[PDB]
Amino acid sequence: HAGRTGYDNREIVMKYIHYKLSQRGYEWDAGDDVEENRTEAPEGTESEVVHLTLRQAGDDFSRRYRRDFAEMSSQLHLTPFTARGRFATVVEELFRDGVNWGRIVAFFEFGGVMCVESVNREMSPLVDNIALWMTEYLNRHLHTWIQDNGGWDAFVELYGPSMR
Repeated sequence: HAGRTGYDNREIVMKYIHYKLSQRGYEWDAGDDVEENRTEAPEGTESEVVHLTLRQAGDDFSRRYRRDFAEMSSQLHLTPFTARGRFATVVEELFRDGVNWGRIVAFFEFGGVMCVESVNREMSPLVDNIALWMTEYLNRHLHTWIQDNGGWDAFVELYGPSMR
């Protein structure tokens, strides 16, 4: 088996990054398929409790670090090339030895920082290619550390907001 929520690294990053964009107002065209897709309804209280945690928590961490993820961003040339090659190097350093919630929450915040970077000059759509890779690595290295050790709820239980 495998729970009954339907967690998806792709959806997780999509929602996270989204808010990161909505903050400014740039209508990110993530769901290009705007053909009203109400398969099993949007209602998903299950994986919702987790979202509010990841999204909120993640932004909370970065907030505590003024110089660490941003100051480093300076070393990220903005051009239509070697975009993913530089991203992998960043996340790779994040989880050099082992993975952990704190770390996961870090890379998550990083991906967004870069996703928005493209929007700085003129590469808004890039956010799509970013969330994509973020999903590849996250699942290719964290999904194992997360699932094998509980799952997405495993974190929500450890960081359960002040009584619900």
